[PDB]
Amino acid sequence: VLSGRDRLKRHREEVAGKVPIPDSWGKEGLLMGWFDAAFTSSQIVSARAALMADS
Amino acid sequence: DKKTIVWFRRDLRIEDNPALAAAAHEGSVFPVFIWCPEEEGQFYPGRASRWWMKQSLAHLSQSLKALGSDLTLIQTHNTISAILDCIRVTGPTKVVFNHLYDPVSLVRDHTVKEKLVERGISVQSYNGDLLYEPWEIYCEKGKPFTSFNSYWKKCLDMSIESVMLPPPWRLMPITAAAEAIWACSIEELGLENEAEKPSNALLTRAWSPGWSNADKLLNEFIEKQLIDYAKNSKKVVGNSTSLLSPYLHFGEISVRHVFQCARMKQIIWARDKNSEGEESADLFLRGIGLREYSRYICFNFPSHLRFFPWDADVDKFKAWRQGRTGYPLVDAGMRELWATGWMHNRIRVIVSSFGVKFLLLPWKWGMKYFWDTLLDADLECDILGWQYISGSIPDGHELDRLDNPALQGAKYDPEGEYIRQWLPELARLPTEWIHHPWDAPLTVLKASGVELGTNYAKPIVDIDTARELLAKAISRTREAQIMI
Ligand SMILES: Cc1cc2nc3c(=O)[nH]c(=O)nc-3n(C[C@H](O)[C@H](O)[C@H](O)COP(=O)(O)OP(=O)(O)OC[C@H]3O[C@@H](n4cnc5c(N)ncnc54)[C@H](O)[C@@H]3O)c2cc1C
Ligand SMILES: Nc1ncnc2c1ncn2[C@@H]1O[C@H](COP(=O)(O)O)[C@@H](O)[C@H]1O
Ligand SMILES: [Mg+2]
Repeated sequence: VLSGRDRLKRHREEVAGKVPIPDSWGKEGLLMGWFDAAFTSSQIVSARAALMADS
Repeated sequence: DKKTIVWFRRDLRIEDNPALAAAAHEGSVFPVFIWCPEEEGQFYPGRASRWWMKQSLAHLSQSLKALGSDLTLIQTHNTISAILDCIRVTGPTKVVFNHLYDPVSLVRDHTVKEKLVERGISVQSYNGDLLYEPWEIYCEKGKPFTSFNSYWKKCLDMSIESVMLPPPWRLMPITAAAEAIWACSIEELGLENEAEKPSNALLTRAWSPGWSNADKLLNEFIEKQLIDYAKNSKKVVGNSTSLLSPYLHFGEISVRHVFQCARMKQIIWARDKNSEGEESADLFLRGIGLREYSRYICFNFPSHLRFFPWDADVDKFKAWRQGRTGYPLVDAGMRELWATGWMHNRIRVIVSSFGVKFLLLPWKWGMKYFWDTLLDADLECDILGWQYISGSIPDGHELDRLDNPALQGAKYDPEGEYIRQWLPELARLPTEWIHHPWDAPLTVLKASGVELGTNYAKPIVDIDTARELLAKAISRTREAQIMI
């Protein structure tokens, strides 16, 4: 049995220089579409405040 | 006696797990993992994270059986409804979990707590993931600190309020029929798509998820590697940093245990007047502190690139994704990222600012690619990282900072061994040129077997042209927001 650090070392040495990055990613079709109002909702303000109160 | 549901999310461990400890201290426990893709929305996890999570859930499942319980898995359309059904079938009177700070989880955790409370169920959440809650640190008038060094200086002038708990002797089971709550196996969660298995074969050989593998990794790092971290962490190849990030992200190792081990080594080395060791521990603890800081800025500050004239060129995106930029450190990094699901922080800095500053690619594109390929993909650490390279954060890179590859190479890969490992086409270049081969005398390129355009790509943009386009880009960003 070998450690994580040494398992990563071995794999790095096996695959380095020898693995092509695929020509297609799979999300190309989403690129042009790519919001951040996730952090400013009224709901999140209420939840932040609720979380502080319960601590 | 008392019956409590223990809702796991990003805390896939037994040691120092506060919600699990509190539930086990009160009676019998029903651990469950509830998967609701529709509720994750914009932040549904990527290929690499989902691979890791799947391995780690099976690991945790095995750990909970050996303890005399189980892990029930539910893929649902609604987290409230799945929890309400677990309560109806098992008869428990309380739900506990470790709270999270990302906007999806904050809102959902708030929605669960409000609904359970009105249905007459006790609920409590616990700090499973931080040394300092994001509201515990504030200045002299009581406001956020807005700077890492100031934030961390203030944290070291306080003590940790978090209290580590001992592990349980046994877990008293609560059993429920899989059919009465619409439960399923780990494979029925759909964490891994058929088309992903070929990519995920690389991550399988490179990593073993699971809390018991985290403990092994933390012990080997503390006991044999922390001492040299101050030096190792300044190189991007080989044995550089701890490799703890995927495990910290999934809660497979408690950050309070990381800090305790590293701080106690620091105190030992202070007594041995082993100053290099004290520096290492100090630098490593500063990394932990960046992670605390990432939660702190995402919880307290509710975007200066708003009007930046991005060049939405899907072709130069592909060239960045594939490592066909012609900048060795960048092209090595994207190869390492695809084959191992991880890269050194400085290679993360280099690769990302190359996308933004040299190519003017929209930052959301590089973030989304990171989100799909990093084992440790973590919303708050990733936000802070892109803030840092984009000048959107007090003490980070300035937006007009165009790093010179020749100097990055000399600082972070001074032997060139990072280039020689990931770009063997370049390995015969004298290390003086290997990080910017386009500046080498044609006679040196030829003696070293490098032919730009045929076996290693020509620079996809010239640095002197990139600096001009970046200065124009910044002018128009600032001209425009004054105009709007
Ligand atoms: C653009 C960019 C994007 C990033 N995206 C992620 C991500 O998705 N998930 C993630 O965990 N980290 C991210 N980071 C920071 C990341 O933790 C380091 O870049 C990387 O984790 C090194 O892994 P390690 O465990 O060996 O680091 P070590 O230095 O050995 O350990 C320090 C531990 O403390 C934390 N830490 C260390 N450095 C940082 C840092 N700069 N910022 C925040 N936390 C830190 C991490 O939990 C890390 O595992 C990003 C950095 C940048 C510049
Ligand atoms: N104030 C900070 N805010 C966010 N990230 C930081 C900050 N300082 C350092 N980092 C990270 O730490 C690394 C080391 O910074 P430096 O000492 O300037 O080279 C950087 O490349 C970032 O990834
Ligand atoms: Mg690193």
